[PDB]
Amino acid sequence: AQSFLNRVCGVSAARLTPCGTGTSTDVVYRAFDIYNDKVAGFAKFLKTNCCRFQEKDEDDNLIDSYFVVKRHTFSNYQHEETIYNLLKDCPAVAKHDFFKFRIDGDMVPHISRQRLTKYTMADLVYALRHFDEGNCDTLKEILVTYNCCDDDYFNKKDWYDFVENPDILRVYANLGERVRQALLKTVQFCDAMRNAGIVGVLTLDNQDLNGNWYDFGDFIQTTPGSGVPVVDSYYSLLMPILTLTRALTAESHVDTDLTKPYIKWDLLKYDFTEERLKLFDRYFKYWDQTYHPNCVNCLDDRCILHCANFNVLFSTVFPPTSFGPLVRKIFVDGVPFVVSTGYHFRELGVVHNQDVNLHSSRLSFKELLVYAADPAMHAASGNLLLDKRTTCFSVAALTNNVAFQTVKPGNFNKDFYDFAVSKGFFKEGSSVELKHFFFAQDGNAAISDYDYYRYNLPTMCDIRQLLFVVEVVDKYFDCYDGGCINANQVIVNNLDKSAGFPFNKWGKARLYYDSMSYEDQDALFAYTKRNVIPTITQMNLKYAISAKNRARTVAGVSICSTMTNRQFHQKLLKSIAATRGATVVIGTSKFYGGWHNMLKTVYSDVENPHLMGWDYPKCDRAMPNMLRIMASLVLARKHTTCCSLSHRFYRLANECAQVLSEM
Amino acid sequence: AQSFLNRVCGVSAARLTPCGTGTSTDVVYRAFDIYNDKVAGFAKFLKTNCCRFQEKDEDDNLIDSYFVVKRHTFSNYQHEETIYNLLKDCPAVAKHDFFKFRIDGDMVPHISRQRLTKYTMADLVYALRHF
Amino acid sequence: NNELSPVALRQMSCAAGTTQTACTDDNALAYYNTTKGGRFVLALLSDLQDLKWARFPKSDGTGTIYTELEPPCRFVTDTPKGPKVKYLYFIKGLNNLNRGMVLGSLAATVRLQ
Amino acid sequence: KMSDVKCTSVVLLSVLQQLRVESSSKLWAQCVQLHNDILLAKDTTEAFEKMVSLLSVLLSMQGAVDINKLCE
Amino acid sequence: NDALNNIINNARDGCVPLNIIPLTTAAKLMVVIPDYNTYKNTCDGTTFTYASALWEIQQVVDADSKIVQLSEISMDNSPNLAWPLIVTALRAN
Ligand SMILES: [Zn+2]
Ligand SMILES: [Zn+2]
Repeated sequence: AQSFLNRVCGVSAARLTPCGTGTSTDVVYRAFDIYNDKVAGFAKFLKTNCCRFQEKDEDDNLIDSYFVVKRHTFSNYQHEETIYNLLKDCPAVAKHDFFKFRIDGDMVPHISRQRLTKYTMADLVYALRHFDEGNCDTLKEILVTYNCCDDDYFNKKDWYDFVENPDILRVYANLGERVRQALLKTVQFCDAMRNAGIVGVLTLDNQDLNGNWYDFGDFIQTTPGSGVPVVDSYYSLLMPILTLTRALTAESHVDTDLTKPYIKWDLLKYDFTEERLKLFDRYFKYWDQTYHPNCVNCLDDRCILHCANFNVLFSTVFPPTSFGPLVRKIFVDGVPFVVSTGYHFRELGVVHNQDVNLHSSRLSFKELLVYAADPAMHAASGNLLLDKRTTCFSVAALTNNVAFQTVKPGNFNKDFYDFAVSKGFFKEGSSVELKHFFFAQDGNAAISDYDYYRYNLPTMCDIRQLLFVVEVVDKYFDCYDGGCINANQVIVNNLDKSAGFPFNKWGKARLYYDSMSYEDQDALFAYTKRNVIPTITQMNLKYAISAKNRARTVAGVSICSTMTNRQFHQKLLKSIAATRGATVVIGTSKFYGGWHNMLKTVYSDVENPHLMGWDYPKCDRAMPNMLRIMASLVLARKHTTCCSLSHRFYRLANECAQVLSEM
Repeated sequence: AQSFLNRVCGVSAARLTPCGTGTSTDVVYRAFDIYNDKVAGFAKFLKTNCCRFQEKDEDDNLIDSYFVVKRHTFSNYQHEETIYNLLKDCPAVAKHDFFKFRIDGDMVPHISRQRLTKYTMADLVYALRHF
Repeated sequence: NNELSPVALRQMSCAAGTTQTACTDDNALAYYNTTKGGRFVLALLSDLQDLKWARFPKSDGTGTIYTELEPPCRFVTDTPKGPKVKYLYFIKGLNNLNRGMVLGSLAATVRLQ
Repeated sequence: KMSDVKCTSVVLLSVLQQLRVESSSKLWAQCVQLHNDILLAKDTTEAFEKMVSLLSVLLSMQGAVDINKLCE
Repeated sequence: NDALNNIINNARDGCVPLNIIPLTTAAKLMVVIPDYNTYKNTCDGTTFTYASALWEIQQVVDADSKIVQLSEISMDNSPNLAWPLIVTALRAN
């Protein structure tokens, strides 16, 4: 009986207590990564064959380290034996122990792992990637165990929400160090595994939350120094947690040492290429696909996504002032200027303009436009500004005093109200009533609504499943036709709207759409097919009826952006807005039976139909950059013949620098 | 936290011990006798909604009597309430205890059975009839 | 838990050589994933020292594939005639998964020292 | 009835704003606060007390000569 | 100025990010403070430091843009001011 515990305690003197009953196995619910030949997936199964012994501390209090003992086939025993003998050196491996025991008439095999943890990485990843606040208990246990927060916190209702209670970000961030240690130890193991000539697939559910591996179930043999570890599913599933928990935040310190200060990067440095390559080697060594830090050198769009993902990850280390337009000092007719010649994207690395010329004589309309629209001059000729009303990165103030915009209240139509109460409406307690008014706003209304961008955080996407769903989404989109069009085929409804800033100082869009011949417009297109033009966006306050008293804003993009995005996208857009019976139902009027046809089409013939509809909270402010880039690529996919490859990348860069992360 | 463990012990002998991990339920394999309208039979199912507390003896050694606490619907709560009130006399009935508790914002129902055993008759019968 | 090779593949002899024309005929040993789109080969096994090109006709036999090769792999299988040196040729540009699969098949099929 | 309170509060804020009160800054913030609170109230009494507190603003100034319009 | 030419000549390629140009060559700062607490943490006394350089306060105004003396930025007087104060400073050498 207790001889079992005495044997299992081996020589490491533990005050070790039994947690399955006497000598029988235990039943638990764990998450696994399964791919035999018949079943496959990543889900919660029911592990059953393990006698688990909770190791005890001094003072007879409990401590989180356990011994796990398994029983299986003798052949399995010798296999694990020899392989552990091969790999018994690198600190990434948990100290096994092989022995045999008899219950009754049975010298039965037994494998003991020493000083593990209660959960594996797969459990953490599953908890965070399949969250439901009704039974998030395992997550609670992990957080309280590793001293992130303490129990009394979880009664603070809405603790898990993101928009509500933003401290959850810090609480999650407290796991970064441990997640990092896991990666470092995985690299060490991959090293030892290649050296000792072993082949085998690495998975998540074979690693305690200290990084120590175990469970060589189906590794094989080869000549030493020629073993290939497989790390696809591992990293691909682990990815999102890296940015959710802010793993690499240690890298920014003086020497990856959380106690020391921050590195002082100099203000002028902006290249940052070899640093990215060195981080990629330090943390992802055995990833089996090329990685270009500057997406200019990518091959097709899929490589663009693949590399932009890693760029999203690594760019959360370097200083934030080193992003945005790269300006340089150029001369025209003996006069020095300051114009932008490139960008530095958080995702696409560094991009340099191709057509730049110092020492010019005169500028014609096209260049006058592209120079007046740059933020370079506007920012270089303005006062520094430190706005504490927000947390977003400020830049410069243009004029000496900040303007405060207010929103007036609506107007009352007394005659109609008297009519409606005369005919017996608006009764007390009734159902129909007044709920939609013209809510007024006070002074610092604009900035208090622009501040809502703080819900946008860097997000790292599961690259493989994304690379699959992008194909399926594209397939949802194969009934239309797109491609460039000349200037003399665009269709502008209402040529009498605002032209953004600074062009709104000299008239509406009619002027610029009426003062540039077709040659200038086609030349502007051809120019942006080889350069980058950052622009300024203006924020305007709406004034309309509603039922919630938050202000609402809409962004007004300069004419330089629309005048070209139109020629790039209008053909496909109008082709979408003229198709019936598709999935996207833009352009289908609801009158003259349209509603009926739409309902009939969507209820085509599903076997046992139910309906369902959902809702995204903060849709336009919380969408992460990667999915926006993916959407732009899916839209540009219709351009296989009109444009050439560098042209498509430069169009992507322009659209990003103009509508994704601009001033 | 040590609320459940204490405000459950009620009054009889503060010598409990969670054999639960926390304030969460437990997963076990038991044999049941099930006839609702759609499924029927006598087999081993997977009971899940019970916080089970191993009651302890003097000298801090263990003893086989447990307290079992369930959570279900409020209507179920009042139903078991009134019926136990009716039958609370014959010694054949285990002393229930009804109360409510809050984890977060939830005054949630809770039914506690006092001094049971680890297995039921159905377990013994199943073990001996499916050996 | 997680297995790595439910199915393996079969073996062919074919042509290979040091340059596109030095590909003479029947001296190559190819491992081929016969996929959906034709017989796709992965690794080449020979005793010839090094060969930069293999030459196998297409799935429709029109053109003979010009596939540049890895630096050969060194190992010493054995037969009744004692030790026997062989060289394993990977098609350059192969992911770790296909390497692992080919190695599993070969090592489980053929005895080494 | 409550709808009548909401409606007259709308009209009152309109009058205030056209009397240039938004030039001053903290006062306009308070007026906007009371107006948006009245528009969302549920019971009549506290809406009435906010209404009187907000009318006190218009009464505290001498731009509107009430002794004229209070002629019926 | 000369200083712009200086930091451009310093660069190893004559191209520099845009965000640092006003950060290192501006001659006037403008700070916007919501309440008194945030005022205490940063704009304190007649000189303070920001962006690793020293600044001297030169005028202070409130939401309505009426001059406010540093004397009445008290803790107790604070609830009598249009409160998003705007402080303009000058670069001190
Ligand atoms: Zn790439
Ligand atoms: Zn095109």
